[PDB]
Amino acid sequence: VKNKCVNFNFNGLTGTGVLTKSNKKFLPFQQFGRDIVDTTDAVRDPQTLEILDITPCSFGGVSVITPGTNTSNQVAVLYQGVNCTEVSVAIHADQLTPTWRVYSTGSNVFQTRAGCLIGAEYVNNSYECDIPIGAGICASYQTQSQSIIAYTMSLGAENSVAYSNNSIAIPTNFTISVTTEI
Amino acid sequence: LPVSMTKTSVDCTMYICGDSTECSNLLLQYGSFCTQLKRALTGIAVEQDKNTQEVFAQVKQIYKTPPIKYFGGFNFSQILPDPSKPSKRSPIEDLLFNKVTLADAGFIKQYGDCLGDIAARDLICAQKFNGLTVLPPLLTDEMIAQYTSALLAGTITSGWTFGAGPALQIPFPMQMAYRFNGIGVTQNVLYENQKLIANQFNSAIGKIQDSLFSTPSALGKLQDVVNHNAQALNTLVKQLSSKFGAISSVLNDILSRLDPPEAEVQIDRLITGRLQSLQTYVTQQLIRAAEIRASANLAATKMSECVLGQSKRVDFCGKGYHLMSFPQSAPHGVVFLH
Amino acid sequence: SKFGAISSVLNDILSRLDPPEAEVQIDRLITGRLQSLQTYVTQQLIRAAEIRASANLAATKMSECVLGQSKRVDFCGKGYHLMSFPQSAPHGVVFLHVTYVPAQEKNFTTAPAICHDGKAHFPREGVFVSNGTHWFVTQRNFYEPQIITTDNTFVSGNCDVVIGIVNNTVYDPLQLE
Amino acid sequence: LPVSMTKTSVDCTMYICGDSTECSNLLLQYGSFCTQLKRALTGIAVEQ
Amino acid sequence: VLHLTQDLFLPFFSNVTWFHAIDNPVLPFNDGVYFASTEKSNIIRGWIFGTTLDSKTQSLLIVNNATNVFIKVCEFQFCNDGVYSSANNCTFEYVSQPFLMDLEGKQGNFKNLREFVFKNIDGYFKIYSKHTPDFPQGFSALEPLVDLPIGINITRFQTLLALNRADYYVGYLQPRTFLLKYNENGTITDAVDCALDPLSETKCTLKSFTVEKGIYQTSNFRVQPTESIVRFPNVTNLCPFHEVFNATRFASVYAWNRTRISNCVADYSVLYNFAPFFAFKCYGVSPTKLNDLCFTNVYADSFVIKGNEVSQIAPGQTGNIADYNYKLPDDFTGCVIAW
Ligand SMILES: *[C@@H]1O[C@H](CO)[C@@H](O[C@@H]2O[C@H](CO)[C@@H](O)[C@H](O)[C@@H]2O)[C@H](O)[C@H]1NC(C)=O
Ligand SMILES: *[C@@H]1O[C@H](CO)[C@@H](O[C@@H]2O[C@H](CO)[C@@H](O)[C@H](O)[C@@H]2O)[C@H](O)[C@H]1NC(C)=O
Ligand SMILES: *[C@@H]1O[C@H](CO)[C@@H](O[C@@H]2O[C@H](CO)[C@@H](O)[C@H](O)[C@@H]2O)[C@H](O)[C@H]1NC(C)=O
Ligand SMILES: *[C@@H]1O[C@H](CO)[C@@H](O[C@@H]2O[C@H](CO)[C@@H](O)[C@H](O)[C@@H]2O)[C@H](O)[C@H]1NC(C)=O
Ligand SMILES: *[C@@H]1O[C@H](CO)[C@@H](O[C@@H]2O[C@H](CO)[C@@H](O)[C@H](O)[C@@H]2O)[C@H](O)[C@H]1NC(C)=O
Ligand SMILES: *[C@@H]1O[C@H](CO)[C@@H](O)[C@H](O)[C@H]1NC(C)=O
Ligand SMILES: *[C@@H]1O[C@H](CO)[C@@H](O)[C@H](O)[C@H]1NC(C)=O
Ligand SMILES: *[C@@H]1O[C@H](CO)[C@@H](O)[C@H](O)[C@H]1NC(C)=O
Ligand SMILES: *[C@@H]1O[C@H](CO)[C@@H](O)[C@H](O)[C@H]1NC(C)=O
Ligand SMILES: *[C@@H]1O[C@H](CO)[C@@H](O)[C@H](O)[C@H]1NC(C)=O
Ligand SMILES: *[C@@H]1O[C@H](CO)[C@@H](O)[C@H](O)[C@H]1NC(C)=O
Ligand SMILES: *[C@@H]1O[C@H](CO)[C@@H](O)[C@H](O)[C@H]1NC(C)=O
Ligand SMILES: *[C@@H]1O[C@H](CO)[C@@H](O)[C@H](O)[C@H]1NC(C)=O
Ligand SMILES: *[C@@H]1O[C@H](CO)[C@@H](O)[C@H](O)[C@H]1NC(C)=O
Ligand SMILES: *[C@@H]1O[C@H](CO)[C@@H](O)[C@H](O)[C@H]1NC(C)=O
Ligand SMILES: *[C@@H]1O[C@H](CO)[C@@H](O)[C@H](O)[C@H]1NC(C)=O
Repeated sequence: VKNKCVNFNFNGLTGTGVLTKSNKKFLPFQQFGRDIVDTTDAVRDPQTLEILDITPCSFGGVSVITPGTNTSNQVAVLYQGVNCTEVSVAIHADQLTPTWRVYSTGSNVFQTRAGCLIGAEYVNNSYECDIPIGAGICASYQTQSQSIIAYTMSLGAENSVAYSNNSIAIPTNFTISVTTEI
Repeated sequence: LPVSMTKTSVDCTMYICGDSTECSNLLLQYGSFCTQLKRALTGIAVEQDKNTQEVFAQVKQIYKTPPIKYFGGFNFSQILPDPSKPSKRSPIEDLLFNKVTLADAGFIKQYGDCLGDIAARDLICAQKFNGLTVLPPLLTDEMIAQYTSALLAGTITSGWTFGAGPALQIPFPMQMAYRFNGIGVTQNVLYENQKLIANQFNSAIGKIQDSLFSTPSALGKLQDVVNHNAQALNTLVKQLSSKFGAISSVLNDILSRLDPPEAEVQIDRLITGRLQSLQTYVTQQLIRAAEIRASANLAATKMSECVLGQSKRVDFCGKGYHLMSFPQSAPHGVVFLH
Repeated sequence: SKFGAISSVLNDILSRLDPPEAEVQIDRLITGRLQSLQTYVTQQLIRAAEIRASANLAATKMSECVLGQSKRVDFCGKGYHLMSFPQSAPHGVVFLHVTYVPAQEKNFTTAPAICHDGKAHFPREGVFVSNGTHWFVTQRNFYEPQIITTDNTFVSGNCDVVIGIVNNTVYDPLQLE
Repeated sequence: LPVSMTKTSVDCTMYICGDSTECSNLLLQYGSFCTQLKRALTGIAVEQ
Repeated sequence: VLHLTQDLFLPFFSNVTWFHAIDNPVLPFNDGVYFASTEKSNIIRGWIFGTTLDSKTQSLLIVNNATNVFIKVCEFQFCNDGVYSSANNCTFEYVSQPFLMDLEGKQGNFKNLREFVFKNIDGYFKIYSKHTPDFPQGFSALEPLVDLPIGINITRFQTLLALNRADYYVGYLQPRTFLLKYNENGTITDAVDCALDPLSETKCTLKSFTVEKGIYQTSNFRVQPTESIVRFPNVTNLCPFHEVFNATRFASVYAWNRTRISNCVADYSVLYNFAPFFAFKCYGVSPTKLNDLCFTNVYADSFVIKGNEVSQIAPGQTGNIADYNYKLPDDFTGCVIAW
């Protein structure tokens, strides 16, 4: 069986990996396939004489994003470095290691470059970054009546200089400011 | 100048005991030993993001160049953004981005094509198979170019005033007159040899791209950073095939071959070796992070002093008497044009 | 932590095993504690190096901002630097940078030079500013409009090479008296 | 101001297993635990 | 302190099976049973534990009464209702204070709630209780009473009733990580699970009841395998077992014919289907665990003898056929065939 995470025990090689079709050029005397860093990569099926790859099942990490618990109790979950379509189907078939299940209402699905976020909605405005998520995406708790959104951070207030070839601006006043460094 | 390094979040149990309950249980006995390694890697990642922020986000407002480009005859096309390019990068940015090759991009979501690799799976897939991952930068390589464009378009239409308070406009010939006056030679010489200074400026800007294009490696610093990180990751992966003085080097077949109450010793030796290897990786990463942090602090100071004003300390902003500087973005670094 | 031994209390393992086998067990605890001590001391060395770098920066900042005023930009606070005051904090220092920040500004006009009679006149310090009708001289960082005098304008030029030059009259306090 | 330090070139094979083939073979099982040390020392020397 | 422990605990916000009374299903037991009951004075007398509930395996009796308890582990036969009818091979008798505490402030409105939790990890039957005078939300810890090393098998749990002329909040414990906040005077005012909600493990990861705004890397996720294939190479090349078991001129015992067996794969179903057989006495090899053993060389000797000589062929024997024609070594490992 192919195209599924399956515990294999090929000819004594125990492990867990996704198996599929490949276009290697295994010579007639070859059985295994390895890499530069010496990991078993492609295994010629003994009873199929074909070429089948091995791939990490779904190695990632879970990060929970939330405002302060004294303000609210809601949370959102981000799965590091995996198109959430795979995690979505995996939730739907119930084979993820984390037993905690965050809600999927359809409005909370966002494919970032850092994974895919679930539990928050995409507003297309731009504000100062509050909770750094990754790859130019920030999230924040904002009154609607309250929820957690996803947006792209704004680099700053938009301004344009008025440059001209014979015009200057000269200050007519001043102010004195006291900053601090620690 | 390098500014930041690739960001990694290795995880103990997946690295050290491939999905083995007994091996994880025996790893648990060592207390919060590998917890320090995690916290350390998280600190490294946050430091990298902060380094990029300090170096580049020096201005609070994004200015934009005027539609026309005629600054008294001076030529800045080679450095200002080029609208035709989809990435919106200057040609000097483009040469820099095309001369640097990254082993692991990180923002690829390469999962899904490791099964479809057809040929032997590469470094990225091999690393991902043993619980080793790379996180993407918070600020993409695109908005860094936008920060650089704002800094560039503030320098050539307002002088050094935008770095202190409000931006005040002033013609580029007058700005250059004051920059000449700052090095002890009066503005008269500029108002007499405007044409010669413009022509020399153009010629220098023209030949810098040839100097960068023809050289074998003038970008050696960033490339060494990338190569060192990739080599460290490869030597971390390669240790899982080392026997470390036991029967075998693989947990899956060490458990499938020997029973718990006698394979306990073998699992313990494997645990010791792999834990020490992870310790070494983390310590070297900490030292390299300190070095890159020092370099990033120097780069931030150099930007703040040479770009938003002209410096008097000698041989700091280039050999000779300083007049200007222009920033350009590079992969995991910055480039100054003194 | 047991570190792969019988127990994590040295005295406890002693009263339940023969000395030779107990010694075997004893080594396991010692090695784990040693590796722990090595980790602690190495991280302490890293932290001490970073603190020393910060302390050197603080010493330099104290010396330059407090015992004088600096021309380095964005070093002793944002803006044009005026003063600095030190304060003491637990395991650190706190500076109070006093800076001068400009204020409300106005588009005026400008001129690279002014050609009175065949000669280009330039402002010793400052810019040439036209209100819109009359030409004057001023500073850069503050607006103090002043009548055009030769005392503020040195003469060197020929009124033919300055791109964007304009025209007006210049004044001297010498021909009047 | 100090500017540099002495450049050491320790070699693990002779340091750990004085000219003994059995100890060399046993040390060979601990992975590449020596090439990293040699690389670090060489980098330090070039830096000096 | 905010001690975080790993032990068999009833899951938080998990469902519990609330029964009524007015026929007492024998609920299972696995990794502990959490108990609860609220009542006016008393309707529950005793408990019985174990598997098969009969006089063949060991079971448990902890029945209370007005003043004391009756803790014992015995082999009670049946009650079907005077709670037992068998105490032949039974021991482990213990007596102590009664488990039921009831107090009333001159009114029955103080329906004290009785939460009970037990376990038998490495035996050692632990007993706990706590009475607090749908289901209350305010937390309540549990205090231990007795700790006894029973060391028997437990699969099912039963509760007895009382007589008269709303309870049974029954849960189960699992190996779970819990975080418990302890007072300055040593009570437990709260507890939070570590595998129920993202916020729960978010608190457990930093072991702090208050979490500030931010994003925290908590755990690692992994798609567990959907199925498990095992695949091994192909098989062929059988032996001449049909050619040795179906000859026509089996030699006499005075010259026992020896056939050498090599270079095959060993089909052993033919050793079963061939003939109704008369003797299958194996000595050194289990007759069913023989397909899982690998041999270097095998010999097969075939001859004909009488009926008594068949039983005579055995390690360490005597007679005219075991001393003059064929001798079998005492340390022989194999199987004999006779039909
Ligand atoms: C320059 O800017 C100052 C503020 O930074 C002005 O000071 C203000 O003065 C008003 C009264 O005129 C006060 O009410 C106020 O609190 C503040 O001190 C100052 O007037 C201004 N001067 C000019 C010439 O614009
Ligand atoms: C300013 O610098 C530009 C750098 O790109 C010059 O553009 C050039 O355009 C010519 C054709 O017009 C190309 O052949 C060449 O490769 C380059 O892209 C530009 O001409 C130059 N002009 C001035 C005013 O200095
Ligand atoms: C030109 O610059 C002059 C500054 O001295 C301004 O003239 C002023 O005009 C008033 C009366 O209109 C005089 O009383 C005063 O002494 C001063 O000269 C004038 O506003 C300015 N013109 C423009 C167009 O900015
Ligand atoms: C300033 O005034 C000068 C005369 O006082 C101008 O010079 C003149 O230039 C014209 C041609 O432009 C000649 O025909 C004339 O003889 C005289 O040389 C000068 O152009 C003027 N400058 C500006 C900017 O108006
Ligand atoms: C732990 O035990 C202490 C002694 O019983 C409690 O202090 C008491 O507080 C009561 C009032 O609550 C006083 O009346 C009494 O004199 C004594 O000081 C203490 O509160 C308790 N800790 C708790 C309840 O958290
Ligand atoms: C394995 O053996 C079976 C039975 O002889 C045969 O049908 C099959 O093709 C064999 N497979 C291979 C790959 O040799
Ligand atoms: C993962 O990302 C998307 C989302 O489904 C999809 O194109 C595919 O499954 C994966 N893409 C790549 C580039 O691996
Ligand atoms: C609005 O947000 C959607 C995503 O919800 C995005 O696809 C779209 O481009 C946004 N439009 C604007 C104008 O920002
Ligand atoms: C200034 O003058 C030059 C030369 O005539 C012209 O090309 C440029 O467009 C002018 N600047 C503006 C802002 O119009
Ligand atoms: C000068 O005039 C332009 C006109 O668009 C304006 O945008 C700019 O702010 C002015 N400069 C000032 C007010 O300093
Ligand atoms: C308890 O059982 C009910 C079915 O009656 C189910 O809906 C619920 O999810 C269960 N509890 C938990 C915590 O799953
Ligand atoms: C209650 O149980 C105890 C347990 O030994 C027993 O001695 C006593 O007789 C029983 N009856 C009463 C009324 O206490
Ligand atoms: C107790 O068990 C032993 C087991 O051999 C048995 O001999 C004895 O008869 C039993 N006692 C009874 C049944 O009373
Ligand atoms: C307990 O009973 C179960 C099923 O009745 C059985 O599988 C298990 O081996 C028993 N344990 C002991 C210690 O007898
Ligand atoms: C021996 O072989 C013959 C044919 O070769 C067959 O008819 C006979 O049944 C076999 N003997 C037994 C006992 O099956
Ligand atoms: C078994 O009998 C055959 C035929 O009589 C003979 O060729 C062979 O040598 C005999 N094997 C012995 C006696 O071991």
